[PDB]
Amino acid sequence: GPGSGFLAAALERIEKNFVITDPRLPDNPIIFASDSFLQLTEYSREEILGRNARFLQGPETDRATVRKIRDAIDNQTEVTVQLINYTKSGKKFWNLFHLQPMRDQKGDVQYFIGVQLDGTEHVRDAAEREAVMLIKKTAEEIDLAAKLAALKAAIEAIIKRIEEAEKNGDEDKVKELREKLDKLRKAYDRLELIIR
Ligand SMILES: Cc1cc2nc3c(=O)[nH]c(=O)nc-3n(C[C@H](O)[C@H](O)[C@H](O)COP(=O)(O)O)c2cc1C
Ligand SMILES: [Mg+2]
Repeated sequence: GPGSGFLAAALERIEKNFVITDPRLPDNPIIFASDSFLQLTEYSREEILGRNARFLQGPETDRATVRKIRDAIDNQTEVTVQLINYTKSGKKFWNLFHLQPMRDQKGDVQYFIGVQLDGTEHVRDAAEREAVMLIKKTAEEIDLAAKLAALKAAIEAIIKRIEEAEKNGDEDKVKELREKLDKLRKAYDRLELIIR
């Protein structure tokens, strides 16, 4: 899956509410969801994976706030908003939501990270600004962990290609691919140390 590197393994036990979406697939589906997200929303992983996150919206959701998310995704920018969402039971909650693109080493947007902080009320003022700093710091910790997981998945994918080329006696291909593997390994090791 698009989530096999996680991300799932790298991501889902982080005790934060988040999803990862893949904007390079139809309708930017959720490809990973944290265990905590499923408990918040009360949906199962199988109900959520492969669907767009908009299912959380309902009758009182501010459509102009939703458009600010829409525009940030289209523009590939971060955004922080607060909007009304509903659990599977129809329980209303306020979702203080932070989106940010996750880039690969070339700077291209590979995934979106979305971090939720649920509450009973629309927060403002110092309470809001603090909650925003929590979810931004959480998003940064997910971004680095997910980037490391994506380098590990790239290393596994190139080792498969190297073995295929070795089986086929494709030695110019082996040479090319082993140089790429050496750069991926260096990148992986560098980022591993930073977050160690
Ligand atoms: C990473 C990510 C997570 C999202 N999480 C939520 C969420 O928690 N609640 C929500 O109402 N929308 C969420 N969305 C927003 C919707 O998926 C969608 O982008 C929004 O409704 C605007 O597009 P639409 O007008 O086509 O629905 C998320 C989007 C992304 C990319
Ligand atoms: Mg979308």
